[PDB]
Amino acid sequence: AQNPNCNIMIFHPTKEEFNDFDKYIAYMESQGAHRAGLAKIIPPKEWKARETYDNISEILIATPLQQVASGRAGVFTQYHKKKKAMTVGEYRHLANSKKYQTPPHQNFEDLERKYWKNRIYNSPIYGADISGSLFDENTKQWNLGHLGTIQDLLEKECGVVIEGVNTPYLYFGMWKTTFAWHTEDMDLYSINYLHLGEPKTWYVVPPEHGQRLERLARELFPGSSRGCGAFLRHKVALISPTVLKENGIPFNRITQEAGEFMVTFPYGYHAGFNHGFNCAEAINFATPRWIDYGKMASQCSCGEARVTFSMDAFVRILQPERYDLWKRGQ
Ligand SMILES: O=C(O)c1ccnc(-c2cc[nH]n2)c1
Ligand SMILES: [Fe+3]
Repeated sequence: AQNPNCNIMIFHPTKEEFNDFDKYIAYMESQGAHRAGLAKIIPPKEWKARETYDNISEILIATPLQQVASGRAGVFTQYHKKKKAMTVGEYRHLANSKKYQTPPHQNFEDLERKYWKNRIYNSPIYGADISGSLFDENTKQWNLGHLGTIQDLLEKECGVVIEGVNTPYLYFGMWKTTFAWHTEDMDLYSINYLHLGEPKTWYVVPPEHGQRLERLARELFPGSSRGCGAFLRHKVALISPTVLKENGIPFNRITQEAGEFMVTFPYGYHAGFNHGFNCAEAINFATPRWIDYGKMASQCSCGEARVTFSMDAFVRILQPERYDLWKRGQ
C-alpha cells in the first residue's frame, strides 16, 4: 500500500503532466496521496493563474464576517457576525492595520504557536464564499473556473441528469482568520489555490481516521453534539494540534504559500488559519472514486449547515432514504 503513514505528499508536475487535471489527480492517488486527506501541488515554473493582481481592489465583499470565538485557547467554537460591505481594497487596508496585522515572528512554527495561544482573544474579519474567479479566462491548465462539474460526473457514473451548477469561490483572509474542522459537503474533494499574499496553514486528519476526530469532537463539544448528530457540518469547531496530540488523534500539518494548490480528498477532515492578508480560490470536485463516499456522507438535519441548491440532487440520488429528513432541515 502506498503512503501507509498517511503523510501529506507534495507534487511538482511538469508542464506536460499539468495538461490533464483528472489524470494527474488519479496519478496522485496511485502514489497514495489521498491517504493523508490533503496534498500540495506546485505548478510548473512556466505556469501562471493570471498576469497580475493589480486591478482586484474593486471586488466587493458584500458580507464580511467577524469570527468571534468562545471556549478555551485550544478548544473553541466561532460564530460569524455579519459586517457592512467593503471592497477588497478597503479590506486589505483593514487587514494591514495595527489592530489586525500579522505580529512579528521568526518562522511558520513561531506564528503557529502565537495563533493557538492568542486566537480566541481576537475577532478577525473574513471575506468568505464569494462567487467568482481570479483565473484568467485564457489560463488553460488547472483553471478552477473551467473544471468539469460534479453534476456531469454524477451523470457520467450513475446515468441520471441532474440540475445544478458548480462554480468557484473566493476567500479574502487576514491574520488569525480561521477555517473550522470539516469535510466537504457530501464528502467531495476540494481544490484551493492561494492567489496572493501571506500563507495559509492547514491541518488534516487521514480519511481512514476521520471517525476518531468525530469521537473527540463529541467529547469536547458535548452540547453541540447533542443538538446535531453531524455538528461538524456546521463548521464552527476548532481543536488545536496540542489537544489532538494529547488525545492520540492522527493528523498532519503543512503551510501553503501563494502560487500553490492544495487538494483535499473525500472525507479528509481539515482546518487552518491565514497568516496575513491573502486571497484564495476554491471549488469542490468529484471523481469516480468519490461516488461511494458521497453515498455514505453524514448529513446535518439540524438546520444549521449551509445548503447550496446544488446539494439537493446529490442527496436525492445518492441517499434517497435520508432525503426527506435532510430536506426538512433545509
Ligand atoms: O478559507 C479557506 O481557505 C478554506 C479552506 C478549506 N476549506 C474551505 C471550505 C469552504 C467551504 N468548504 N470548504 C475554505
Ligand atoms: Fe474545506
